[PDB]
Amino acid sequence: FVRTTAEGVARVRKSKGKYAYLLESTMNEYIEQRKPCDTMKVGGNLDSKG
Amino acid sequence: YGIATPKGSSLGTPVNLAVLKLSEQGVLDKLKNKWWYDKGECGAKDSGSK
Amino acid sequence: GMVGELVYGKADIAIAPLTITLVREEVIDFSKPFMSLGISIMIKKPQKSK
Amino acid sequence: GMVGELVYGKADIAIAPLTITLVREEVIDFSKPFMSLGISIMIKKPQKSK
Repeated sequence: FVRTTAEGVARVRKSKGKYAYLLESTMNEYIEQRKPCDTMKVGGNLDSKG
Repeated sequence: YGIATPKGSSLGTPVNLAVLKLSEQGVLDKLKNKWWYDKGECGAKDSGSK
Repeated sequence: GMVGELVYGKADIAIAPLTITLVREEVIDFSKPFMSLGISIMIKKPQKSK
Repeated sequence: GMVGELVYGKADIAIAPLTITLVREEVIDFSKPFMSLGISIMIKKPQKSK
């Protein structure tokens, strides 16, 4: 577990692909479209919310 | 999808509050997984894994 | 259908895969969505087998 | 937060990425979801085909 959401994204970028992070799809789809373009949303969603 | 109630009905708000209670308790996702994947006659999971 | 049996008093509530639209919200009270969905694609399982 | 500034009169409406939950529906009137989402997975896509 990480302290804040900013620490969760930085942990996947420095894990050489050996660590995953679970979060909401809206925040996940936005990080995929921001530099250095090193994240990717894989698979569908787990729950239904809005 | 949603549950429809007549306008001004006494069950309008109590049912709306009950739907959110089932979504957070995992009941809605449990029923979704019941009549889709549990009781599903999915043969591709056994014909494609030989 | 089911929306008519609520405005006309022939039913007290309707629990079914009823699409939440604007034209239906003006006559009925819709609850929160218990199942999110959207337009998807359906194809045949490619054997290949080519 | 934003839900507090609505029950306490410090704001008339709150337009923001606010999670529609049951504990918040009991004090506020939540509109229909304008953006469906859910828990997803984030991984660094390799970038390893050296």
